Amino acid sequence: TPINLVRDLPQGFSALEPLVDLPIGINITRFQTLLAL
Amino acid sequence: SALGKLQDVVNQNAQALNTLVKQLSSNFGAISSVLNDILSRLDPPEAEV
Amino acid sequence: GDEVRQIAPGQTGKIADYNYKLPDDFTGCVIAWNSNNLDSKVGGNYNYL
Amino acid sequence: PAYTNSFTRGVYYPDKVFRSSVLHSTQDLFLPFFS
Amino acid sequence: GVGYQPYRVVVLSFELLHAPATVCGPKKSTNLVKNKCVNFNFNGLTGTG
Amino acid sequence: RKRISNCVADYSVLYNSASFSTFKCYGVSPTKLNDLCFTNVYADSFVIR
Ligand SMILES: *[C@@H]1O[C@H](CO)[C@@H](O)[C@H](O)[C@H]1NC(C)=O
Repeated sequence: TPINLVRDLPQGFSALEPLVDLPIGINITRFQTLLAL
Repeated sequence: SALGKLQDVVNQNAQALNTLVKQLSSNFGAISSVLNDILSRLDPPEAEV
Repeated sequence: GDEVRQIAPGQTGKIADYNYKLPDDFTGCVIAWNSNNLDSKVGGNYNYL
Repeated sequence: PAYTNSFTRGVYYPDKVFRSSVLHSTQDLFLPFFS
Repeated sequence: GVGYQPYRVVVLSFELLHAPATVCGPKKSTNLVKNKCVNFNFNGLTGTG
Repeated sequence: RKRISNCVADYSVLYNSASFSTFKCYGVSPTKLNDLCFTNVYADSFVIR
C-alpha cells in the first residue's frame, strides 16, 4: 500500500491480493517472523 | 416516507425474487449446486441420485 | 467370480462397458451358480472370449 | 507486550472469484476489526 | 488369500474449486467464438451462453 | 503424499487396463475423468491387504 504515516497503522480500507498458494502438505502449529538485522 | 405502502409492495416482491434466485446456489445434500458439474463429473446412475 | 457381481443396474465396469451392460431400469433377476463341473475344463477353457 | 488497535486492516479476498457492486458475506479467517 | 494379499492403493484427492485449473485432461482447444450462443467449456465451467 | 503440478493428466489409461482390482470412485466417474480440469491433484499411496 502507498501509505504516508506518522506512527501506527492508519485508518481506512485496504484489500489483500492473493500472492501465491504454496503447496506445503505439512501441519503448522507454531510460527515466527524474520527481520533485517 | 409518504409512499411507504407503494414502496413496501416493490420491496416485498423484489425480496421474494432474490431469495428464489439465491436458492439456486444451495446444495440440498448434493455434491455440487451446479447441475453442469454433476453431469460432467458423474455417470447417469450416480448423477440421478 | 466377481464379474458375476459386476453386472447390475447402474454399475460401471469392463463387463458393463463393452461385454454385458444392464439398463438402469432392470426389472429382472440375475441367477448365477458356480459351474466348475459343467464347463470348466482342465488347464483353462478357451471358449470364454 | 505492547498492543494496539487494528481499525480496518487485514481485509483480503477469501475467494479468487471476481465480482462488482455486491455486498456479500464471507465466512473466512479474517483479522477482527479494532482487534 | 485374496482378502490377505498385498493390495497397493493410491488414493487421488481432487477438489472442484474455482481456483485456477492446473491439472487437466488431454482435450484439444478450439477457436474463440463470440457474439453468438455457444456451449463454452473453458476449464470446468461447462455451460451455454 | 505426492501432489501434481501443472500438467495434462491423462486418466484414460487407468481403468481401460486390466491391472487394477478396484477402481471405485466417489464424486467423479472414470469415463468422465479425462474431461475435467482440476486445480491440483494429490497422489497418496499406502498398502493394505
Ligand atoms: C504437527 O505434527 C507434529 C508431529 O507429530 C506434532 O508434534 C504437532 O503437535 C502437530 N500439530 C498439530 C496442530 O497437529
